[PDB]
Amino acid sequence: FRSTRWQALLNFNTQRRLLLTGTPLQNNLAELWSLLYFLMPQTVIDGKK
DNA sequence: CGCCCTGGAGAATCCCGGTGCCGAGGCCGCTCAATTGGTCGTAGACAGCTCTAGCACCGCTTAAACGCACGTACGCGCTGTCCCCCGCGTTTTAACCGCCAAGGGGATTACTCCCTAGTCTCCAGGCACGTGTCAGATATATACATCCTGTGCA
Repeated sequence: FRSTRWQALLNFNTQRRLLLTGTPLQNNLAELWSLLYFLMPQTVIDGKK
């Protein structure tokens, strides 16, 4: 989430997003919630609830 | 046989939109030195008076400025040479980010004493000034010292 290319790709003009990945990690919910953030920005910052 | 003038080509530039991005300025919260007045004592302008070097000048007395004539030699124009850095393509490194997060010491702000010096005061003495005296530079007697002249001679 703290990387620069994170916010670099967020402001582009698109009506849809498609993520192609092999597999994410099981634990470390921060990166899972991060991919969920970059999917669409409807998610709050609370992953610990 | 080889050079100015023309034409084709190429690319570097100018200028006009076109959309994302961020700090200039506005707005507010706040807050502290400017403002107003009074007090107080103090140097600056106004004469006052004085005194002293600048001013304008006159006339010897050399001394640089100048006009010119000659001249010769280096600044300059021209020419041949050659070599060194620019233009460009290919190689090689510096720096940014991603990972993966922690502290660290030094200027800042606030508080806190404490003691060196401003201010006032009086006592003393020391260097700017007047005068004594020798050093150096100056102008003049002087005892010979070198031509000139009577002058006597062989």
